[PDB]
Amino acid sequence: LVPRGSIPAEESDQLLIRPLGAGQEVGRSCIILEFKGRKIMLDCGIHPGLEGMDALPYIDLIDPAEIDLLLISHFHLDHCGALPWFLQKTSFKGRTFMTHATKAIYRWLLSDYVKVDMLYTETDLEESMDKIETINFHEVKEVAGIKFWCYHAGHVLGAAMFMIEIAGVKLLYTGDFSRQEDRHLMAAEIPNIKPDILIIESTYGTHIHEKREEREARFCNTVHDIVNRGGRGLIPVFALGRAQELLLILDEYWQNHPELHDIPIYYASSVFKHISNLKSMDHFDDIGPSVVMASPGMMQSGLSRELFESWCTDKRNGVIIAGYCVEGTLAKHIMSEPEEITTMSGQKLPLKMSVDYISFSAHTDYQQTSEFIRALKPPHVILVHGEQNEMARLKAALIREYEDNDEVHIEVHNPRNTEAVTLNFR
Ligand SMILES: COc1cccc(-c2cccc(NC(=O)CCc3cccc4c3[B-](O)(O)OC4)c2)c1
Ligand SMILES: [Cl-]
Ligand SMILES: [Cl-]
Ligand SMILES: [Fe+3]
Ligand SMILES: [Fe+3]
Repeated sequence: LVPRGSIPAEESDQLLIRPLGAGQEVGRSCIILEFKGRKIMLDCGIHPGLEGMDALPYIDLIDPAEIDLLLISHFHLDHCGALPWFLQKTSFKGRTFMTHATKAIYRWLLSDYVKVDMLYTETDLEESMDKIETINFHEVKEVAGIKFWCYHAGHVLGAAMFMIEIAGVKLLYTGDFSRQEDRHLMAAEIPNIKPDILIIESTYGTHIHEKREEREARFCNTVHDIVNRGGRGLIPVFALGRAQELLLILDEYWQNHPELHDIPIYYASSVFKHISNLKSMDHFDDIGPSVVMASPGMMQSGLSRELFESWCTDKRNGVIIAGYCVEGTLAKHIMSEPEEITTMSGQKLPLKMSVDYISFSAHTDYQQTSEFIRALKPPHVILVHGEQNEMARLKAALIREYEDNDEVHIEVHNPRNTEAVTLNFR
């Protein structure tokens, strides 16, 4: 393979890409890149559906003292949740980078995550902070002969798509990205610099997102239906990111419906005209009807789980899941509509509240991913960050898009965890 940036050719160099997490799955993103003696780790998250050391990527398969560079795409815990453990409980001595906004949220986010088999303590989190260097967007940095810079990814504030260049070979890692313009977030940039390799998320496979006006209308109608019948509405959200979006939509809908002005909306985490802030359960009068937006987004524990257990037995109540549901979480389990749930204390409760799923996770759909790949046409595309069935359908659909393309033949890979993808560059 001739690098796209580049006579009797000499020796070929082999590039190695191996996912330790997010390989044919969603969670614990951690992809290893090896080329010409350099070793790079892309993200270092935890699996939200597993517990303890099982929620970590397969770090045992590598020698962490040989990792030259660690790049963190955004502040979500499936991409940086394992970072304090990797920085403090392991022989890693390389350099770590994330954007300025990402580091700022990371310190408070993981501090919250620790408070609510503990991989690390809040002590470990604070000592590893100075090991994390920052980087501006559209600015080249070099570490051990590795040139890298980042583009805007959309998705959440500070989310970055890292471009990596070693010996003229360019690789683009999208992390999590979205191409649909938000109310408070830009769409992901499409680089004009063309990469040899693309590592791209596959969260929604070949699904196509419902138009934003349709999902917003159904979201507001479902909330309205819940409080109108005297119910309490639970909107589990991950602390920062999509929560501000949903609060804008509800604040606008409340203003245009005066019959809802007396119904409170609470946002509980650690300028609207109809939304109040909430500190904890102690500061909250559970008076129905009401709307409560609480963390975490998948009711694994914490406030959203406590409110769900308090409200799930009343059919007037309802929960609205707005994010992507990972296997092993309570939010994914209730999609099957079980007769009963199990509380954190081990008690069985009948699930009688309504359960609705209106997606607002801010990932690309097939159209956005296909357009993104067509604009770049990288000879090799590697799918990560997606369930096995969704990723297999995305691979087949993208392959079919380029069988009749005489200009470029694009190879698509969907490696399992620990599975290596090998590419040779002249
Ligand atoms: C009490 O706090 C807790 C307790 C236990 C587990 C978690 C936890 C762990 C991992 C991820 C998460 N959620 C997130 O990062 C939110 C974003 C998210 C959520 C689900 C799936 C995906 C993403 B994505 O946009 O990064 O793409 C895939 C929470 C938190
Ligand atoms: Cl070199
Ligand atoms: Cl191998
Ligand atoms: Fe994310
Ligand atoms: Fe993710």
